[PDB]
Amino acid sequence: EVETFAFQAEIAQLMSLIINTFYSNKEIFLRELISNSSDALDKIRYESLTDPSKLDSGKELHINLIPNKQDRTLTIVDTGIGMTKADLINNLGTIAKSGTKAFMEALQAGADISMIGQFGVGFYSAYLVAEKVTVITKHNDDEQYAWESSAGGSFTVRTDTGEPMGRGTKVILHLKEDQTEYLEERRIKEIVKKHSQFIGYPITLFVEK
Ligand SMILES: Brc1cnc(-n2cccn2)nc1
Repeated sequence: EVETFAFQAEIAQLMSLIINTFYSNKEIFLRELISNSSDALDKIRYESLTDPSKLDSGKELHINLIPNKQDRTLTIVDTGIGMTKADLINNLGTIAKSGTKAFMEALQAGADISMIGQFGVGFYSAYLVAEKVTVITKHNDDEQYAWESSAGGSFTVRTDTGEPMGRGTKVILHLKEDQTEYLEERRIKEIVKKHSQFIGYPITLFVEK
């Protein structure tokens, strides 16, 4: 069963802006997504200090980077707190509404896209390089869900039936045909050693057969 939703008007506008604006420094998407995953890991770690049973769904706190040249996908896997169905449908869009509006005022005030994470909406920078984004997430207090959107004002949420994750978030970037450089090993190594050397968790780059 798949439910389709509409993006709240403001982030429907931000996403079209990101997709349609000619902007060459597209590599900052990896910094933001890794930065988001690091925030997700910080959250589950802080909760475990007052409740070690929260790590029963997995103790390893790390981030994995998985390119796939055949499928033309770059997957980012963290073992952070994960996300609930209310997070994917309402809660985050409500916290982001002010950041989206503020980010768009700043874009006219001279600021460029690279500062998107400063407004707490850096996840949508994925659409700089991805035509479709699929998110598999698992929170301690919810089932496993699958989130997907190809921009255009709508997204879908369904109960995932594939391989269980235990706990964490998996962001699958179905890359644009001209953005395949982000599937190359030395390119990903450069972005991580230029944008995210000071992340407090291991960042493993899965290299291909
Ligand atoms: Br899936 C998914 C959906 N929305 C978001 N955000 C909204 C504002 C900031 N992040 N993150 C992940």
